[PDB]
Amino acid sequence: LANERLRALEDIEREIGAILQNAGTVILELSKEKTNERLLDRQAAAFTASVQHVEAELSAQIRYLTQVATGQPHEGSSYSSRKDCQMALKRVDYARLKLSDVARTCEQMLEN
Amino acid sequence: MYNCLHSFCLSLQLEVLHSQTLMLIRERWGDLVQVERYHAGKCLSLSVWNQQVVHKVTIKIDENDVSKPLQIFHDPPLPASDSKLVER
Amino acid sequence: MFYHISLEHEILLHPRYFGPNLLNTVKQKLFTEVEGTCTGKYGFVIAVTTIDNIGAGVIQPGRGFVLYPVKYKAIVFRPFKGEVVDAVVTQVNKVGLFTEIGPMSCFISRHSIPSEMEFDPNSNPPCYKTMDEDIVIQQDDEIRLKIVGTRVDKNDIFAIGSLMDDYLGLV
Amino acid sequence: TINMMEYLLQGSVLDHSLESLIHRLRGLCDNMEPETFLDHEMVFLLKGQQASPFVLRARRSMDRAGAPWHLRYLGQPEMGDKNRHALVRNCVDIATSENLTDFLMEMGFRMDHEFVAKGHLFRKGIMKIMVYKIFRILVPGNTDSTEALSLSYLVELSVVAPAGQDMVSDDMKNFAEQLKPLVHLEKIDPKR
Amino acid sequence: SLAGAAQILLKGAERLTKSVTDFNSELLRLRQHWKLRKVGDKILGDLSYRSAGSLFPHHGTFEVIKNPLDVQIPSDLEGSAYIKVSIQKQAGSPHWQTKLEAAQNVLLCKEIFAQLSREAVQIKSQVPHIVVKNQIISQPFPSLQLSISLCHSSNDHLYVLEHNLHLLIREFHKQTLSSIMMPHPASAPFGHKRMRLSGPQAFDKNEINSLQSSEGLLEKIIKQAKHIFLRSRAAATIDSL
Amino acid sequence: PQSKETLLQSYNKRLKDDIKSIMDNFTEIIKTAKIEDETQVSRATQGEQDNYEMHVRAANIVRAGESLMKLVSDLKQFLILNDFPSVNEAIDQRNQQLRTLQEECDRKLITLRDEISIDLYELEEEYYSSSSSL
Amino acid sequence: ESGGLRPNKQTFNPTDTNALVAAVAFGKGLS
Repeated sequence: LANERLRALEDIEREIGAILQNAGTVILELSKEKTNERLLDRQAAAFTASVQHVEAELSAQIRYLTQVATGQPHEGSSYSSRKDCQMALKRVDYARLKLSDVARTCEQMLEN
Repeated sequence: MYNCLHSFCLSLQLEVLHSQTLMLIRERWGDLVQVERYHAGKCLSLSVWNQQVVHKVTIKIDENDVSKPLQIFHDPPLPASDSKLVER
Repeated sequence: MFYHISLEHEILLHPRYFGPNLLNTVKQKLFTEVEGTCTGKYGFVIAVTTIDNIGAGVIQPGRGFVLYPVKYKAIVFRPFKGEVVDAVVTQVNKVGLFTEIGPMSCFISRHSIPSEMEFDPNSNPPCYKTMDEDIVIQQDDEIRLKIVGTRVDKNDIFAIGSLMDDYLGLV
Repeated sequence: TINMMEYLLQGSVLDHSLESLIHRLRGLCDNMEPETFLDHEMVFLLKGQQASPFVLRARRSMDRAGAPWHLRYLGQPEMGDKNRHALVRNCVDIATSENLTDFLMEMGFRMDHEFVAKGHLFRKGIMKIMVYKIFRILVPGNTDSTEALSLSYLVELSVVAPAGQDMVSDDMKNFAEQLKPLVHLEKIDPKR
Repeated sequence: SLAGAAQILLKGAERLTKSVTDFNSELLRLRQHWKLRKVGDKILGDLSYRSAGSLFPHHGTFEVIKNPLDVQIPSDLEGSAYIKVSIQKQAGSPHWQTKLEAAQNVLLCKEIFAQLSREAVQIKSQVPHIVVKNQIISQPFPSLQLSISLCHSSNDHLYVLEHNLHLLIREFHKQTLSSIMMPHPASAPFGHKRMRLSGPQAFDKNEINSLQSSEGLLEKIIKQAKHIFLRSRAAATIDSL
Repeated sequence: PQSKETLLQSYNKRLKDDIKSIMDNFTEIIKTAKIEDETQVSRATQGEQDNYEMHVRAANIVRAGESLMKLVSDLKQFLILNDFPSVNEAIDQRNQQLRTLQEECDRKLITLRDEISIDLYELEEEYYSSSSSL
Repeated sequence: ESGGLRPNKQTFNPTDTNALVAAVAFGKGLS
């Protein structure tokens, strides 16, 4: 499922990048001496590309969802195995307790 | 004020007991106890030891009680005097 | 068009429903049949916003049923002839295009389709495209269609889509 | 005895997507490990004076040892209302002893066509979904060698209802709708 | 004006970067252990054994809220509950993991005691029982008194019978969700396997009734308790001897 | 299938409206800022109006980006809540852990029982044979 | 230039459906 994780990471990264780009561009817009001419155009291009990329990625990931966005909430659970294992562990703990008690009585016997 | 509050809380207790009886009929007892008559704020009749495998237990509220304490009434049988059991 | 109007409807309540909660039972029952059924004079009915009033229950002799005339407010949708409404294409076929407008479904005949438009059988998803690909219509797309006329049957209304009029189709 | 009507919806899945459908059915269905059954079925027809030959379908489970042969009779389609969107047939299900083949032949029923079906069975409530790949059988008698009838696998949703009340089809339609994007299960008439 | 605009934009973006560089991870881990589903904006989970064939009409839907996340238990499933069975001679885990395990245990103890109390009241048995509110009292042997009580904390004991109660109701669930109901022949309808084998491999009355036996958790538990008492009695007698 | 088609349509509409809006809000900021000739309205009005407008559109863009993040998180949650194949694989994997644990515990308990039983046998052969005789 | 399609991998073949059901019912491709 690491695929989804990587997708989300890329998404967040691109979003943050685009908003920083927009910030810089508007700051250079108010600037009395916009020295970043070609640089500014490059930034605009980059921002546009980023938005397009984000859109495409999102659409593809939505399909990946709707390929198995069955709506159905899914029944299958591990409740059976989990409950069984819990029961087993409790039983072993009880056995350990009884063993310890018998050992303590034997120690008492030896102490005289 | 006391009369109004007393009537209200006794009717609420009647309703709570009726809900408890229907909950018991639903889950555990299952027709082993029945509801004969239920008057909201007047009386609630519970029947036990049915004829299949009758007796009634009436829990009523009377406007205001001063001369006599208001307790429950087992109407049909009027159970015999058992000092320890009738008090409970 | 989405029109919020008051409707006059009648309820046949069985006597078994008498007793506690008879009034809201009629209100609850009213929603059962009004929702999911349409009529040509008023169009498809979506929901009942509120019940304006509840009428007196008139007994039918011999039957034992009751007649409750109820005044309720509801929003209805009815296609009108010669009007343009946004639509969604459901399935694409050579014979015609099937589009859905909420409860309303419309069928577009091949003749009504523009002459320059042609079916794209080769493409895996059935769709209509032009020679220059300037405009393409595919399943689940936004298009506007002119209703030639309103025709109803079995409490269902479906009209014809006409693309001849200007400023129609996808953009 | 009341009669048992079988509600059937039949659809096909190409082999490449079989894995996606298997995972999907497991999720929607009750949490039971998949049965992975394999079976051999031979249909017997009775050529009597009446033109229609009685068809009885006999099934032997090769995979499950010590399990009895099953004999079933399937009635003519009773589908009527468009809303039901299901195929309705009368069905009688009878478990039979191993000496089934001989009894049928002596009675006069004649073996006609034999197929071997291998696939997975999953169930949700009464509904049973069987996904199987039919295999043609060649050579007069044997199961050692089989050829695939199709790359695709038929998927059939079947309910053996008691025939009391209805709305059984509605529940089936809802379940079929979920698998509809993965595979279009629809009522396909046996004719052509 | 553009200064203000730029300022706002930068602030927001940097705020998003500060919220970017473990709610997601927490929710992911919560899914593998406990089944979850999506409804509205109040994502819920399953806290009942209904997947493992339990016919208890109760909604085990625990909420998940952002507070790196908190689990909201359904009301009346809180605290700790443990069934207590006694013989008297008279008459590393995550925060939400503990909460959800305790509430699921409370749900199963309520399931057990509902089964036991219904079988005590309605099923006719030898030497009948008394079910008062949360306590069942039986007299298996005339000098013996067995008591089964559901202790709900809502913040002499024999463990073996409590453990066997849990396993008995667990087998009673797993009987419904069994793989024995699956018919390996595709044509074969459904139902138990030996009930299918009853037809061709012809069974008598006794095998048929033994496959389909109408018993109860209370009956079996009482039989077990009686056997334990008898064993203890014989042991003590031989010891004295 | 109907309900899955509707969910897909809603998510896709969210995304499309969203790219269109971020691009259009940036376009509106640039349709603006362009110091054009002023007349009638007067800078004393035009100036402050433009400043407020820019501020509001910047806020709008930030809100659209926040909505994008929210939708991304929703998709992430859906892909962990009910992907379907990954969830089935994970359920199978937890069944494995639990089963191994049970097996280990069972073997341990059985061995313990055996050894304790042998000790019990020795003690039963002793205590019973003790002379004592009160 | 939002491309066009992306996933057209058909899961089920209707011709296949027809053939399979046909065989199951009458017996085409089995005798």
